[PDB]
Amino acid sequence: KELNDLEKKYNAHIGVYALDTKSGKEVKFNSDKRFAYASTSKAINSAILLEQVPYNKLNKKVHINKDDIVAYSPILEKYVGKDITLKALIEASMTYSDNTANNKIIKEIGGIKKVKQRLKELGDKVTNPVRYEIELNYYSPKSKKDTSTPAAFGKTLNKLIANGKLSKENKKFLLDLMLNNKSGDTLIKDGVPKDYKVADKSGQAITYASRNDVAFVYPKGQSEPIVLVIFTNKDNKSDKPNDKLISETAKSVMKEF
Repeated sequence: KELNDLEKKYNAHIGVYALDTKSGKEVKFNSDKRFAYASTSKAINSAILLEQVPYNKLNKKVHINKDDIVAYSPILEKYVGKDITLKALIEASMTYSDNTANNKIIKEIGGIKKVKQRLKELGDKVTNPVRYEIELNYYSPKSKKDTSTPAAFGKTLNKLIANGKLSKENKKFLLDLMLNNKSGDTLIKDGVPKDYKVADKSGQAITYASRNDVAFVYPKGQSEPIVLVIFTNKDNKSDKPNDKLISETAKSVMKEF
């Protein structure tokens, strides 16, 4: 199905970047247009931390206090005045989209500044982390804060995870969380053939029906993943998104591989 047609149909804006890491083939569609990445950035903060902490050291503990807590922290809110391992922080951020877990992960890396530094080293000059959760969700089409483009984001994911510096164990670990997340079943996972394995992290900003999914898709009989970034938004601040957009975009895109 044409991507223009899905835009028309859903009255939405679609940004896609897909890369078959076996061949290098790319599918692009508004791949240089900026979009709020929302929670799909949990995948990137989680990988950046895993580049600096070996799997056997994930049992290291960090103290959580009252000041750490931000809205929507299903797991971390039970940890006030307690310590958690780095392993459980990543589990909480990835499976439950715990916002306190993500912020603490950022602090462990060293703060946004350091996250930004790492993106520049990978050659990503586009992804622009500015705020922590939850303010990073207050997207404004007139501001570059906390946005990236489908292209810049997907290249970064490729470089961090599909072909980066993680150990095999840290890679399995992060990918298992993405494979088992149920929050992304109506998204890319809903659109690909049943043959395909899907490791994703979804996201949703507060404004402009900003609705996203990023994934490592493994087609039947292929061990190298296809990296797939799908960002979408609408013209109005109070618009509600339709997950089917993403299911339908994934389905179309998969047709080229």
